[PDB]
Amino acid sequence: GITLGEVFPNFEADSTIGKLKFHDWLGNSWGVLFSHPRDFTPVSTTELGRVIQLEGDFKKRGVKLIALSCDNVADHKEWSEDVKCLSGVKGDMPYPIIADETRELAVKLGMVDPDERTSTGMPLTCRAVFIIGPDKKLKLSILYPATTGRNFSEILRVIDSLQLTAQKKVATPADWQPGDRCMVVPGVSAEEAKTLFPNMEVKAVPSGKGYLRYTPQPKS
Amino acid sequence: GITLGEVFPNFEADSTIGKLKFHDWLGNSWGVLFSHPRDFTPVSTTELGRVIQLEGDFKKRGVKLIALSCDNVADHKEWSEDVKCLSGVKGDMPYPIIADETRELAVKLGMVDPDERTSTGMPLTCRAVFIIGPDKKLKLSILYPATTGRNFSEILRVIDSLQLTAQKKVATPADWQPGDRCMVVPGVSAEEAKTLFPNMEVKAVPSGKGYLRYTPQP
Repeated sequence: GITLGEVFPNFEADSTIGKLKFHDWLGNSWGVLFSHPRDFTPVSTTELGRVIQLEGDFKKRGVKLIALSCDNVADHKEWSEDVKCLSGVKGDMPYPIIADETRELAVKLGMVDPDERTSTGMPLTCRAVFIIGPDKKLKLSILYPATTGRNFSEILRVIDSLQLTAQKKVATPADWQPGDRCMVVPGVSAEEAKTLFPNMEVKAVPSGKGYLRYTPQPKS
Repeated sequence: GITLGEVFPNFEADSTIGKLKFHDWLGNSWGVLFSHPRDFTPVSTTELGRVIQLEGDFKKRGVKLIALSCDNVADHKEWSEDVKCLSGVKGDMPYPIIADETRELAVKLGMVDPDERTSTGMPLTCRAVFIIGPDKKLKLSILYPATTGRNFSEILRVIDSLQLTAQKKVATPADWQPGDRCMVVPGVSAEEAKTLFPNMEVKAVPSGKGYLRYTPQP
């Protein structure tokens, strides 16, 4: 498995765009690696089709996308035509799909599905998502099972939070949406906040402590 | 770390309700164990306050809630009054808070924060969520960092998916909400589907295969 802040493995894999080396492919960019259990299955088709629908939202944010299952590249290419169809978007696939036929990555990344195996007994991946920073470190992960399709709007929401809080001394509260007020992080002194967050609100709480500090979302 | 379908550790820990052994505390119930980096911090307050606001939503689904940080129980109790205040909901805390001061749970569960440490240099937890079935197995997890508050509506959404898909031969598509059409799992034969899913629709795809099969939610 991979924990937050670890350097993502600089793996070599085959894909729909040929062989790649992950750190080279990603470069100095934010990235999202996401897996699915099997090509030619229904939820998986809805998910990759949704990602096509959202490709511009990821592109606007400088976020490179890459898919993964344990199927082979020929199956990815054929199935990709079904994905395009369901997406309702015409044009070439906007992201590569990695072929993890040896299950090396499924195991390394702690992403084996609990229930779904091939008829021949081979493991398969779950519906994992890994958000990787330009420093190649894991910033956020989810592990959803085969039964449960993902919410890619939540993935966009957390990307917005991660990119903002990388740059500014804020953290995003429960259910934050871009443009909503943020919290000033505990490490910022009152003296520093005078300049940095001149409209900051310190909300009084029963403990009498001074940590509950809101500010408008900074420009970033 | 813990992978999906692993039996969750039957840990012994202190908490705001006293000593607990996790499997015994959970019993024959769905559960949601969720962590936060530190008591008396703002995002964390908003999150734990939001879970109080949602406690009725979790209860109606038969889901027990339990929180966790590496702080002590005295701090948990004191800070809980701030959480209650923020929540706008009067009354006793509706879930316990575990004290993981040894960091054994932080490390075992793969939930150490990448950035936040104590001033004394010690690890802290991130904003993890673990959804555990009645069989004590891990069904779904998320690992969010300290910087990024969670969406507990999404947690409710996936509970609904997990609970439905445990009982019926369906899987929930991208962005599914309760009431939306589901997908018939590949394993179900056309013949079985005549009975089980009489209003199933098969959508034609370029590959010509028959797997894109929708059904109203059972």
